[PDB]
Amino acid sequence: SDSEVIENVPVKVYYDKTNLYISGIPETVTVTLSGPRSIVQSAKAQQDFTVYADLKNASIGTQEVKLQVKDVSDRLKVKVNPATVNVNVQEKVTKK
Ligand SMILES: [Cl-]
Repeated sequence: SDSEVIENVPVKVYYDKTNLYISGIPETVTVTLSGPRSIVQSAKAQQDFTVYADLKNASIGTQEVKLQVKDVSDRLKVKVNPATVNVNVQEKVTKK
């Protein structure tokens, strides 16, 4: 078993980009990977996993969101720091 702490991993953010703009998510996070050596090392070398905040079902306003990981081997244990973040989901247009 092997383990790597990877710094400065980008966070993708998914949402209705047509109507909304979302501020507050960090641009990067720290990801910890553990599992079989070959798989941990390939993930570190290629960094082909994806950390994301999915705000597709969010309503306008302030909230919190847990960060997810995809495109990652099923043989790895993964955690993200910070695990959850504050977000501000704003409408691109103003009604005031
Ligand atoms: Cl904000």
